[PDB]
Formats: sequence, C-alpha cells, structure tokens
Amino acid sequence: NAKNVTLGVPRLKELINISKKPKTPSLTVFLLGQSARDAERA
DNA sequence: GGCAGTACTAGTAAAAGTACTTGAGCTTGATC
RNA sequence: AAGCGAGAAGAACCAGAAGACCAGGC
DNA sequence: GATCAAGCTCAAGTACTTAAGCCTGGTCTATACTAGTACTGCC
Repeated sequence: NAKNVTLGVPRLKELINISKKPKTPSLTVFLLGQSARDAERA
C-alpha cells in the first residue's frame, strides 16, 4: 500500500492487467497562460 | 444323520474480473 | 654372495501407495 | 404520411478461471443392508 494515489503492487498489477476501471484514475491538467500563473482563473 | 436354527462372510449397496449471451430499446424501411 | 629331505586344487557359487488434512522452516 | 415490423446496438446478468516458491514432519483412510455360507445344536 495530500491526495491518495494507487501505488506499489496494486498499481503495477493494474498497469500489467490493463484494467478498465483503475482504482484511483486521475488527470494531471496543465494550464496554459494567465490561468497557469494566477489562481483566480485557475 | 438330517432338519432346522443360528452367527459369520461377503457382496452389494469477510473473490474479483472478464467475456459472452439475451433482452430491450432505437433506427430504418416498407406498405396501405 | 648364499647354498644341507617333499606340494596345487573334486564338486559348484526389489520394491512404489495415493489422496486428504494438520503443524512447521524458509 | 403514418404505423408497424425487422434489424442492429447497448446494457445487464450469469458463468468460468486464477490466485508465490521450494522445503520438513505428523495422522488417517465408507457404511449399511444385505443375501448367502457353514456350523451346529436339536431332534
């Protein structure tokens, strides 16, 4: 076995069994301009 | 020594995941 | 260099469970 | 032009396969009813 992310043997198992529903599927969204710099637009 | 009675041997009796199939609802066309 | 009695072989001659369950080390 | 029937697609439900390695000891192993099978007293 801030936020919770699947890691270790479970995560490796999901990666190699190419599961459809990951236990903790997430998105690393990256901002472009001012939204990226300031926090109000973000 | 034969008949019937009886005990023994036998012989039969508090898993999880993925894939496939079926049913229902949509999509399209044909007919009156 | 030593040197003071004799020998030779008849017959024939290893063993399986397997299965289940439990405990235990790593 | 509208309705009905047929075909196609999607979602849900049910069934089938895998669960680390090797290594050491121990104990335990079908009733149950049955017909025949012989013995053995009883007469």
